[PDB]
Amino acid sequence: STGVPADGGYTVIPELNTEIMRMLTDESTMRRICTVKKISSNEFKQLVSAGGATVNHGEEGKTREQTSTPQINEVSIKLYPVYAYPRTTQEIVDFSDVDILSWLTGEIGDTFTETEESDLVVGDGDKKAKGFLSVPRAEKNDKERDFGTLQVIKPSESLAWTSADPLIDLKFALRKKYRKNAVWVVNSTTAAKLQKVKNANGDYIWRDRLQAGDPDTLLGLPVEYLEFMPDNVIALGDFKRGYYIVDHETGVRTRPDNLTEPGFIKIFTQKYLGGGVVDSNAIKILELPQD
Amino acid sequence: STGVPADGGYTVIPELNTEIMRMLTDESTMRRICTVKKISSNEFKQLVSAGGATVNHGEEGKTREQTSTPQINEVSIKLYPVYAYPRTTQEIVDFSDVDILSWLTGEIGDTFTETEESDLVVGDGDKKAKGFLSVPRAEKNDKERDFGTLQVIKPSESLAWTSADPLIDLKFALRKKYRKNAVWVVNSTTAAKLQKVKNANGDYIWRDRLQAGDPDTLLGLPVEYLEFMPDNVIALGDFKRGYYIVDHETGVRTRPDNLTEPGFIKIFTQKYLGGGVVDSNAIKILELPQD
Amino acid sequence: TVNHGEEGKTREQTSTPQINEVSIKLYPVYAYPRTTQEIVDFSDVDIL
Amino acid sequence: ADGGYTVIPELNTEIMRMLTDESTMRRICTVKKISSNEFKQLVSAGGA
Repeated sequence: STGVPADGGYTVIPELNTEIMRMLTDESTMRRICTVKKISSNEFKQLVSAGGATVNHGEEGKTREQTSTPQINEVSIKLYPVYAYPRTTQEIVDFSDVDILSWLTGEIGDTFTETEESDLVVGDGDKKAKGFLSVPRAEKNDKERDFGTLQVIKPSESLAWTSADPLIDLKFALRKKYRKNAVWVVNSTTAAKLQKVKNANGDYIWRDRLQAGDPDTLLGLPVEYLEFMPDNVIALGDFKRGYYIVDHETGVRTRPDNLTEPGFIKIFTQKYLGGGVVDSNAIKILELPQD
Repeated sequence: STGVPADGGYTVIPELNTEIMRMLTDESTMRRICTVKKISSNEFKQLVSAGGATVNHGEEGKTREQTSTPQINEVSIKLYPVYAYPRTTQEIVDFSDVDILSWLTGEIGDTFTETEESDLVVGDGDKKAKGFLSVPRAEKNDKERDFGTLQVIKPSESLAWTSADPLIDLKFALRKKYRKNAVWVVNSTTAAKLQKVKNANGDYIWRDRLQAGDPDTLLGLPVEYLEFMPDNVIALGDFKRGYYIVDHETGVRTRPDNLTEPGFIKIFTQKYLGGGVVDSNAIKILELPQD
Repeated sequence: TVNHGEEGKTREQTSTPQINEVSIKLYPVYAYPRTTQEIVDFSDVDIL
Repeated sequence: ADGGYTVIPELNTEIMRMLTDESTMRRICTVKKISSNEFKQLVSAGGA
């Protein structure tokens, strides 16, 4: 029996699945909702015209006066090296059936996706991608607010977690231009807190109004959750326009660096991540008081 | 008339439908929601990387420090013989129009599906598949909780059967990684109790919000019910990743064993069932107090 | 049923599943309307 | 933990069998291939 090792138990080898299960794998929602511009430079300058172009509605037989020429703004999204430098022993890389080189590159790529969802959201911008939350916020409309700052809605705790008013405010803070292809961005804990909001009567506001085949939505817009957001913080926008993820044209470049310290192979797999707010009017932030 | 046996009543034979109706037949929801890995071994080792890979967000002109190499975990899913050994009389197997060999193999296959839904859920693991419920549970988040243990949510009886808070907690305990292809797992009695939850006002929380063509869902995710769950226990996860059903490469192997005791044919039809939690972060358990 | 046998244990007898009989008997459901031959002949809408 | 489970031990399929002692007796002694249970060799016991 297999229970006794000596009685034919050593013969039975455990069939190790050669494909290691990468627990932390996820399709990068940042790279899907936001545009990806492969570039070859340290800094990427997208030109974002603020506006100001006007018409005077001229009459038949009136001198056509000068109209104001529209303005342009600079968004200087600088790329920075996001890297991981694990020093695997050459022993494992040789003594293996599950391919440690490919497995570790996959793990570090998943780590890159995680740190993209971290830097492109919360990332302060200190030699890394400046997340839209780290971008300074201003509670003003698109006409009054300065460019490069996001409209933030900050209601009181009363109507914050009791009613849909903050989220409706967040939805219609966006213009139709962005609401056509907008998407919600909520933390999982903040999402749970949102689904639990109950008015003075007691009924839920967001009454799980979905079908089986429906993707998770909120006020008629899809919700791509980002796990690295701070608690009780929400975002919403046309992140295709709203945010630029500037990857370098080389992308992930995994030199194994086997000669630096023999007996060890050190996968470097550095990538150049950049991120920035583009069309600051295309993303809206909603801060909610902590319960 | 047919009423009197002698007056042409013996001529009328009852047309026995040669296809026996197997009452207990059901498409195995376990084998569909969970992955099936046909294997040739006593033990199946899937490698489940816990994580821990990090990046330091290096600057331009800074020495690139060492990052922590990610970890791997072992899930030792051992296969065990699940069998049934019915001793049919050779008399019936010969004296029959409905094929008793095929009918009995179908009945024992349905029994195997039932005992899969039992072992892969509640099964303690004593020389059988260890169900995800029998796997030890811990009320902690994915970061703090030990691997190989499932996040269990245990609210008080007040908000358990009055509000959707436990189920929303269960939904967003999963990460987006799993919520993309997640599925609910509820007992039929527990499902009925869930559909009956009514807040302090009296209105139902889950207001049968479905269409005719919609599969039964809950918080925007499908619900594949398992009948062998304990009362007032719920599960939810990406069971493709969350649970591994390790069948042996031979599968069901039905030797009829006609020589062991003549006058009797003893279908053995043993299979090697194994089951285990894989990505303990991909399944979430919700315990609710008994009413 | 299954006994969930171990490695190195005698495989005990499991209970053979049962069968039930549902004797669905057919019976004559009929209607015997006596239409006049007059209408069946004198008609444009086909009475038959 | 960190890549040690990765290392499967390469177990050899063909098990080496203990080398037995060359079947000495049936080389030495005379071997008979009978179709019965008994072989009965009549021998001269002397006494003449």
